Parts: sequence; structure tokens; C-alpha cells
Amino acid sequence: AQIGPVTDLHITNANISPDGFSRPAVLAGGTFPGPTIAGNTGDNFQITVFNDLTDPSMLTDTSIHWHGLFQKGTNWADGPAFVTQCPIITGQSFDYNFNVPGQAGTFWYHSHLSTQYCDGLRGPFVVYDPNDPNASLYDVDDDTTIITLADWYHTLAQQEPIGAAITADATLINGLGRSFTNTTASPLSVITVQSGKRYRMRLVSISCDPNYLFSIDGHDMTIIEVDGVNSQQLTVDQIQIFAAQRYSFVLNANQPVGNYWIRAQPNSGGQGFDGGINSAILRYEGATVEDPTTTAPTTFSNPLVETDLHPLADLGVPGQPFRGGADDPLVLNLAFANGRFSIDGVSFVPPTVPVLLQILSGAQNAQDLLPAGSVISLPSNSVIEVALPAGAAGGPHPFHLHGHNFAVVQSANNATPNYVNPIWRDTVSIGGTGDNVTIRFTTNNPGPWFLHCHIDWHLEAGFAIVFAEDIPDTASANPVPQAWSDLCPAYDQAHNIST
Ligand SMILES: *[C@@H]1O[C@H](CO)[C@@H](O[C@@H]2O[C@H](CO)[C@@H](O[C@@H]3O[C@H](CO)[C@@H](O)[C@H](O)[C@@H]3O)[C@H](O)[C@H]2NC(C)=O)[C@H](O)[C@H]1NC(C)=O
Ligand SMILES: *[C@@H]1O[C@H](CO)[C@@H](O[C@@H]2O[C@H](CO)[C@@H](O[C@@H]3O[C@H](CO)[C@@H](O)[C@H](O)[C@@H]3O)[C@H](O)[C@H]2NC(C)=O)[C@H](O)[C@H]1NC(C)=O
Ligand SMILES: [Cu+2]
Ligand SMILES: [Cu+2]
Ligand SMILES: [Cu+2]
Ligand SMILES: [Cu+2]
Ligand code: NA
Repeated sequence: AQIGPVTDLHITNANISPDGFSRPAVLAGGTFPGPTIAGNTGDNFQITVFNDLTDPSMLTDTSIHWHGLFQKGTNWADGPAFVTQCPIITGQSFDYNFNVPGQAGTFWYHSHLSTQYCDGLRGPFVVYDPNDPNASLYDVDDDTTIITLADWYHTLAQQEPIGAAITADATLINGLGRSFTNTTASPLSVITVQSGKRYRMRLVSISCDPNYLFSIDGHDMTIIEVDGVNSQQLTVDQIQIFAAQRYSFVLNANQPVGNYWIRAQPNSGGQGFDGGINSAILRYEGATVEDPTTTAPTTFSNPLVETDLHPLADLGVPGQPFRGGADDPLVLNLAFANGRFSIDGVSFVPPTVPVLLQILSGAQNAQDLLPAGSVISLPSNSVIEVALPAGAAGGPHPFHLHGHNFAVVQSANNATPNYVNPIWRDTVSIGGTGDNVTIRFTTNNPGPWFLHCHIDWHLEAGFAIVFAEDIPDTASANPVPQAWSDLCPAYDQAHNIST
């Protein structure tokens, strides 16, 4: 069952074996992935998070981010540790009380403390639209049509060297899959469809690192949503999905009744499908209960290319139709050396006092804010352009901005910008050497918004900056509840920190 929009959510430690290998984890709602949190557009969500963690090897503090939800007027509820709050300590709880005006689509939630989400705290978050403009394109859209793609590690996250190329031990599809080494024939996930029906499949990358080449043997996929943004229909036979991205696609159950492989090939870790790694099963009602016998093609003739995507609504692009054609045009210098990433020469290390709390206490320019050199102020009611030229090791890097979606004016592997009708999204691959992936948005949401690579190992190694958007209006726009004001005193007391 789905939970929400008003619900408790307990965060616990437990042993799990999603690929046949037992390890302890950090779980929401007792499962991997966590339960789907759901509501309708414009609803009030009140997710009271109970921190019941006791195993220090995965951290006993926590904080949860609602990925892709704008949090307008509720910056304090966004979740990134030391940007918008101090962590929740064990034995305490915290009500994330916010609203979702003007958004409807496929989202997710995850820990936003250190690399803790890798240890299991990840789940889907769906905001349905009772008047969805795409409603007539499918018959079925429910918890059974969500497809999560996850990397899974046998080593605990706090034992992963910082700045290292860290590699997974299994791909999990809807929580199940097989290990790349010492492979055992542990259970695979089954997605069941009825011949003749059309399904809104909500594809969610909950990855900590790899991107996946996703396909379904015998089937194609008609994309209708990208990171919460409705798209024109685009039919493809393969989707390369980067960490934290989402797509809705229509699956037409129009092939013969039978069993078909679902494939998710990561860019690192096990290559291919031997022993049923990187796999799940699409089963038609009435098919024999047996593994598929289907083949992938040698090459995919209609793969997703990001520049083929266009919004369903006339969203356009803010600013003027040339590079630098914005009120505040930025170019970030994105680098890696010696185990640490940097942005504009500064490696991100979380501050002792969360950025939002520094601003509420009166610090009002970005040079007064800590960490020094890690906070860039943005002016209010302005068009922002951010060029993100690739080349830093460990690519391709999927960059994500909190508090906003953005027009993708230039995409990976294509030097031509699009100032007319590019897709809008919230997480974007910045591509490869020589690319100049560029995003635009307008500043109508006061508060500190994190910008970072969504490969969680890279964020931990410093690949982040904070956009302090409209510092002067942050306090008036974001009144804070007493329980939020209580978090840093409680956290610092528990950890013997002076502030
Ligand atoms: C990606 O696109 C951005 C623009 O969105 C390019 O930024 C431009 O970068 C050049 C240098 O590479 C800048 O010109 C330089 O400016 C300094 C003065 O600030 C001057 O001393 C240098 O001699 C040179 O003129 C320019 O200001 C900047 N913005 C623009 C043109 O709008 C960036 O180069 C692109 N990166 C890649 C890898 O393609
Ligand atoms: C590389 O990225 C560029 C920019 O996003 C892509 O260029 C765009 O290509 C589309 C599709 O061909 C062009 O739209 C076409 O326009 C004609 C004339 O209106 C229309 O009849 C077609 O039905 C279609 O709408 C679009 O104008 C063009 N934009 C720009 C700025 O060049 C390009 O396709 C990408 N390259 C690859 C290999 O995908
Ligand atoms: Cu996220
Ligand atoms: Cu986010
Ligand atoms: Cu990265
Ligand atoms: Cu984030
Ligand atoms: Na425009």
C-alpha cells in the first residue's frame, strides 16, 4: 500500500538480503526500497520521521530530502544536512510539513546525510494529477507500475574511501536482483501486465552512482514525463537514466502472452546478463511461470536522446537566445584532483551551522556565509544561466539543483544550444570532455538551494555548492516551526559540539 500524504515514517536498522547476501541496512518503513509516499497535486504532506537508528556503522543521525519538490516557503523542510537543517538524532522525531502546489509527477525521497542513502534509505514519492493531461494515454497507474532501479553494495557506505571509484555488487529492480560475483539464483522481481492494457510505468533511478541502460525485450516505451515535467510523447526502445532521474513511459502490453526480460545495464559493475544479473521479468497474465527466453538486440535503434524531448506545455526558455543571455550568467569550474572534487576552486565540506540557520541569524551576504567560498548568492526575480562544462574525472556527472527545475539549454554530446523548446528537468548529465551542458531558471523561491553531483560518493568528496537565493527575503519567506529551531541545539548537545 502507498502511505501519505499524512503519515509517520520510521527509520530503522535491519538485515536484508536483496541479492542473496545478508547485510545490515538503514530502512524507511522496514523495506528496501522504502514504501511509496503519495498524494495529489497541491496536497499538504506531513511526514513525521521517527529516527529509531542504533547502529553507528551507518550513522545514527538522519535527515530526509524530498527530491524534486520545490519547498517554496518551506526551505527548512528540504532535508540536506547542514544546508537546511541539523540532522534528527536517534530517539527523536520531526514533522516535515510542506505543500506541493503546481507540481505533479514522479519523485523520490532519500537520506541526505553523508552517504547514508546508499545504506538503504530511499523510496518513491508520487504526486498524482486528478486532471492529468496524459490520463487518456493509459489504463493503469498505481503502486504496481512504479519501477525502481538501484545500486546495492555489500560493503557499508561509511567504509567506502572518499573520492574513490566505488563499485556496486548488484543491480536491484524493484528491490531484487543478483550479485555480480558469487552469483546465486536469488529471486527476481516480476512486473505483471494484462494483454491489451496500457500502463503508466514510473521509472525511478534511486542510484547512488551508476547510470542504467534500461529496456524491455520486445517492447518499446513512450515517454510522457521527465523528472516531474510532462513531455510530448517520445517513443524509444532504450532509456539511459542517470542517478536520481525519473521518466514516465507508456507500456502497451501488445506482444504475445509470455515472459520478457527487463534489462538495466549499469555503466560500472557487472556487464551483461549472465546468471540473470541486471535483470527482472515482465510477465503477462496467463504466461507460464518461468524465466524469459528473449534476446536483447545487438544495438538499439531508437535510444533516448535528451534533445528529442520537449515539454507538453509551452514552457519556452527564460532569457535571451544566446550564451550569457541572462540576468546572472554563471560558468562553474568543475574539477577533481587527489580524491576531492571542487567547484570554483572550493571543495564542499558541510558547515557546523546549517546555511539556512546562518541566514536566519543575520548573515546576509554570501561572503559572510560558511563554508567560505561554497555559497553563491543569487538575486531575486532574475533569469539565471549556469554552464557546467564537463571533464572532471568520474563522469558522466548527473548534476541536480534543489528548489527548482530548469530548462536544459544544452545537453550532453551535442554542442548546439536550444533556446526554443528544450525539456525542463531537475537532474542532468553534464556529459563528456568538451561538453557545455547549460541550464536556466528564474529565481522565485527564496532560500539556500544545494547544487551538486548526484553520484553520492562525489557529493561526499566535495562536488557541491549552495545557491543562497534571495538572501534578503529568506527569513520572511520561510517561517520556521519550533521543532526545526530545536534540531541544532539537540544535535550539538548529543555530539558535544560548541555553537
Ligand atoms: C561554456 O559556455 C560559457 C558561456 O555560457 C563559456 O563562457 C565564456 O568563457 C570565456 C572563456 O572561456 C569567457 O571569455 C573570457 O573572459 C575573460 C573576462 O572575464 C577574459 O579575460 C578572457 O580573455 C576571455 O574573454 C566568457 O566571459 C564566458 N561567457 C560567455 C562567452 O558568455 C564557456 O567558455 C563555455 N565552455 C566550454 C568548455 O565550451
Ligand atoms: C543537437 O541539439 C540540437 C538543439 O536541441 C538539435 O537541433 C534541433 O533539431 C530539431 C529536430 O530536427 C529541429 O527541429 C526541427 O525543426 C524543423 C523546422 O521547424 C521542423 O520542421 C522539424 O519537424 C523539427 O521541429 C530544431 O530546429 C533544431 N534546433 C536547433 C537550435 O538547431 C539536434 O537535432 C541535436 N542533434 C542530434 C544529432 O540529435
Ligand atoms: Cu536527490
Ligand atoms: Cu533534490
Ligand atoms: Cu559526479
Ligand atoms: Cu540533494
Ligand atoms: Na523565451
